[PDB]
Amino acid sequence: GELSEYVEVNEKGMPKPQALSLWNMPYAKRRALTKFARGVRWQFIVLFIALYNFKNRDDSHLLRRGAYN
Amino acid sequence: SLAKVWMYASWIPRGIPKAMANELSSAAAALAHPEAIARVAQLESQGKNPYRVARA
Amino acid sequence: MNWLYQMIYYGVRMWLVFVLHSFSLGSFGELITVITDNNLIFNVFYIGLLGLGFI
Amino acid sequence: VYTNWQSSYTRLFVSKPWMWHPLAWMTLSVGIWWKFGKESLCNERSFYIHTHPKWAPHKFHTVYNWSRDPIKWTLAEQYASIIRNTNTDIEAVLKIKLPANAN
Amino acid sequence: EFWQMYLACWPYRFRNTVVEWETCKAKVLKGSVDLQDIVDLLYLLAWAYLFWILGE
Amino acid sequence: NLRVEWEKNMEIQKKLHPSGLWSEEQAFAAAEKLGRPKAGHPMRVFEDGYQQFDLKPKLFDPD
Amino acid sequence: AAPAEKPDPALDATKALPKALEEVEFFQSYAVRRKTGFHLFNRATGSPTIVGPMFYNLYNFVRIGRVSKYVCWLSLPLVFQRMWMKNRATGMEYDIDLENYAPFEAKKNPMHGH
Amino acid sequence: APLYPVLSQASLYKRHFFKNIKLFHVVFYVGAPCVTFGTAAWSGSNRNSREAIFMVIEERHGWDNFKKLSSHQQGVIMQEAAQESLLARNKGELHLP
Amino acid sequence: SSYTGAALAPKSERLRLAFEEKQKDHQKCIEEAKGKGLKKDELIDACAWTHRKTILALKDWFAYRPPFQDRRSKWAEYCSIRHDSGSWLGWSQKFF
Ligand SMILES: CCCCCCCCCCCCO[C@@H]1O[C@H](CO)[C@@H](O[C@H]2O[C@H](CO)[C@@H](O)[C@H](O)[C@H]2O)[C@H](O)[C@H]1O
Ligand SMILES: COCCOCCOCCOc1ccc(C(C)(C)CC(C)(C)C)cc1
Ligand SMILES: COCCOCCOCCOc1ccc(C(C)(C)CC(C)(C)C)cc1
Ligand SMILES: COCCOCCOCCOc1ccc(C(C)(C)CC(C)(C)C)cc1
Ligand SMILES: COCCOCCOCCOc1ccc(C(C)(C)CC(C)(C)C)cc1
Ligand SMILES: COCCOCCOCCOc1ccc(C(C)(C)CC(C)(C)C)cc1
Ligand SMILES: COCCOCCOCCOc1ccc(C(C)(C)CC(C)(C)C)cc1
Repeated sequence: GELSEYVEVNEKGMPKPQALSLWNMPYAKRRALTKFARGVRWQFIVLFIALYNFKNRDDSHLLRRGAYN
Repeated sequence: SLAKVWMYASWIPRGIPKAMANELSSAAAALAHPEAIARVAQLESQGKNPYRVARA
Repeated sequence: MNWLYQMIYYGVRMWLVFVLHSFSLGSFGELITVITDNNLIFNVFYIGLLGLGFI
Repeated sequence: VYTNWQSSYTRLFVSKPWMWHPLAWMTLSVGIWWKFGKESLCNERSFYIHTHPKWAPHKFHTVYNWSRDPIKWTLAEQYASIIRNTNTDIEAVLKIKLPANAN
Repeated sequence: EFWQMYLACWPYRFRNTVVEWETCKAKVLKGSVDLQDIVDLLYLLAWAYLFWILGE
Repeated sequence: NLRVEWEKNMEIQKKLHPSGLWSEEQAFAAAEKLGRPKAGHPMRVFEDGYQQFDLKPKLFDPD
Repeated sequence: AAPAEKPDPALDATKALPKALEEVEFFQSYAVRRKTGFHLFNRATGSPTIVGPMFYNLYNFVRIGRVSKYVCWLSLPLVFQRMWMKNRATGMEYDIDLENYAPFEAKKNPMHGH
Repeated sequence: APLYPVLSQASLYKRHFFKNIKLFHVVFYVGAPCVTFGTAAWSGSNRNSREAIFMVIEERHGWDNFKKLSSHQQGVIMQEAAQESLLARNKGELHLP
Repeated sequence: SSYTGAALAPKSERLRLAFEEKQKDHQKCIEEAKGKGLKKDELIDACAWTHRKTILALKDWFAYRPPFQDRRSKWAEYCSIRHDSGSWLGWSQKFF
């Protein structure tokens, strides 16, 4: 089994742990971790790559025109 | 012995035509009419060469 | 997507199989013909007319 | 007794996806050629790649004969036929002086 | 008829090649070689020389 | 053996091209002898649509 | 989910190998031959060959054909054509100038491209 | 009193000749001429020896001059070219790339 | 050595120089055909190749419009990205 975006539930309405249990920590810590998490992983990686390439973008075509003189 | 040496020396020469020879023999046994084969056996029993007889 | 991957993979596999096996077989045949053409004692139907072909 | 098998090919085609499959196959193959193989291989600007020994080995049963250049003279005959049908002046193109996108 | 006998005669010929070879060997070693044997061997050598030229 | 010996003896003294290789000097001399055109380089790599699928193309440069 | 289907014998594999062996047995049944006119050159050891004793079957099947047994031999003269032309070419005398100017399938000929 | 266009016995006898074919009756009967006179044996040998022959000719003699010669000398040079190609002295006598 | 970088001349200048080169290659064919003493109908069969090459270079030059200056193109230049300032939808404008 171990399907994607799938999770089983026990009698208490709680998710059963497939690999790792993280329901021992208090609600405050979980809310701190998950308040900023989303249902998206690779888009943030592509965005960080784009931001790195934007910080490191080339501006020679502006140098040729004289915008840095 | 010397006979074994001659065998292992003449194996490769002796066996080059054996395939075609066996092929022709078997194709004769198959395609040829059995009456002709029986006549060949008869003539060979009579001491004659049936190939020369056929040619004649 | 893995359906597409498997389709491409097995198409390429069949192509490679046919091409490479035909080429290898023909290459061995041509090498044998080179060995026998230079040695006409062997340039004979040494296995047989139908035996090799049937096999 | 009525059957589309013997009385209507259209309703038979509509009622059977396994009759739609070959048509979709055909359309997809032609679209693939149109998008990818058309301009890269079949266009006159992209037809000399058939002379390449790596990407088109023995498309002419041999290595391409460049001293002969069959492509050049075939297409030149055809362009000449176009020019004669259109009655265009050969030397009119040489009287042109294109400007430059200054600044 | 000749085609059928030509086919049917191939086994006889391939069988008697070895027989004639062994008898020739025995006659040459024993020395019991006669006039008809000499004539047959000369005919043999003539045809063999012709086929030697042909193979050349 | 006769053929290959003659061919080797001619390859050694440069009267014949080596096995599998087109030699320039012998070909030019044979062209001068037969009065034929010399072997040129008729290919055109910079023709439209020849090295488009080439990852490492060749650059045009008037020498 | 829990359909409880009984085993289907048609989905088993207990007939393919028997059927193939039946076909092979039908093939080998045509290898039966009479003692008269039998000859097979064995190896120098005296042991039989492989292809030798399985030529009668093949040619007994060739006997039963209708078109191939009269057509498939017409490609065989071509073998002797090659046998003869190869020997003609092994020692053919040629002009040195044309071989140096126009060598056949030689490498580094710019007129070819490389 | 059949209301349909009853087909004669002889017409069925003739159609049976056409629809009583088996697979092998097509496969082998059409494969024998095909395998013999096909891209493998005869047509292939002919049409692929021609390419090498005329390559050799146009490299050595020229196609126009070859066209100007007689059919006999044409055949002579063609046979010489066929021998040169079958030999493949430059490929180490091997018809491989 | 070598380097993967920007084109030397602009697209407009590149196409212009290509057309001029094909103009030269066509003029040479025409002058040679005139030296050989060919008529118009023979000159066509001679230099139709270079004529078509010149015409294709001219087509390339005419098809390419150099870009117009505006705020979006300048912002893309600052961002150093290939951007069309005539599209409200991007890749989907092809279908709308
Ligand atoms: C926890 C503290 C850690 C301390 C270490 C911090 C290190 C942070 C990384 C600094 C590295 C900056 O890396 C450097 O960035 C500059 C821009 O900033 C890039 O430069 C880029 O921007 C310039 C600015 O116009 C362009 O002209 C240029 O063409 C382009 O390459 C360099 O190619 C890269 O080498
Ligand atoms: C073209 O034909 C020329 C034939 O030449 C034959 C030469 O003569 C050879 C005769 O040699 C022999 C050998 C043996 C014998 C013996 C001793 C065995 C006697 C015999 C034949 C009466 C049994 C006789 C003659
Ligand atoms: C098994 O042995 C059978 C007989 O073998 C005898 C071999 O004799 C050697 C003959 O040598 C030659 C070689 C060539 C020739 C030529 C080329 C002169 C013959 C010719 C002109 C008829 C072709 C003649 C004799
Ligand atoms: C190791 O390989 C084992 C794989 O086994 C393959 C089994 O397939 C056998 C197929 O061969 C045939 C062909 C025809 C037939 C019959 C006789 C049933 C054909 C028919 C219907 C014309 C009578 C039966 C078996
Ligand atoms: C469609 O499936 C049929 C394919 O079957 C092909 C079988 O090919 C093998 C037949 O070849 C042989 C092998 C051995 C034999 C005989 C030599 C059985 C052995 C014998 C006669 C000495 C007992 C005959 C023919
Ligand atoms: C290799 O073969 C190529 C040519 O073969 C031609 C075979 O033609 C045979 C035609 O078969 C017949 C024979 C008779 C008939 C008729 C109608 C005359 C028979 C009849 C009168 C009994 C109904 C019809 C078809
Ligand atoms: C190892 O197997 C080798 C044998 O393969 C030979 C390939 O033969 C090609 C097709 O041969 C046929 C011909 C007819 C048939 C039958 C007789 C079953 C055809 C049918 C179903 C129409 C009666 C089956 C196969």
